[PDB]
Amino acid sequence: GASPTEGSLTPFIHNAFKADIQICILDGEMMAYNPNTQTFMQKGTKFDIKRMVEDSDLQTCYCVFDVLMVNNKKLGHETLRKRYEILSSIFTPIPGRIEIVQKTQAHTKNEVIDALNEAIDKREEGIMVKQPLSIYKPDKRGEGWLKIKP
DNA sequence: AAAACTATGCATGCTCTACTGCTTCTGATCTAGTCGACC
Repeated sequence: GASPTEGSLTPFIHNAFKADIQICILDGEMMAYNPNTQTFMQKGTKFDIKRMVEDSDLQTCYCVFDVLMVNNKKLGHETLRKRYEILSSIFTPIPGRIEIVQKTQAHTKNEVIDALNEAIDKREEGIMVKQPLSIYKPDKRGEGWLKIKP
């Protein structure tokens, strides 16, 4: 949906943005949410989030992890911490339709292994790590973002 | 009493209108495969 009147995810989150924010760019991941369990349907069997069938009870959820512009302010060159803080003041999350990915501060390896073990326990792919001072470099790989899997 | 004209019933041919069977076109359904984009 390109307008609040008609869409599959936008008609519900039109009014989820604080009044001050008028121009806003966000980056995130789109996934499928099962409400009867209140759990995210892991990608794979029984559904594709690209061409979901209307009759299905599953719905679309947007998990945000970055902001690149708010009220004609260019946040590309700022540090990750600042972008996170500004992101916290964009929308009031409304579970099931738009959310912010939680990030935990960690400064030891035991924490990383604990997180990976817990992720495997919750049947997730893995865990990723972000450098607090990393800048957004479009199209580049392995600059401030790292991923870890079993 | 005999001959000529006319009426009516039936035979014959032709043409026109139902009803059954064969062939071909169209529509609806299923099954198999292809393309888009992502991960």
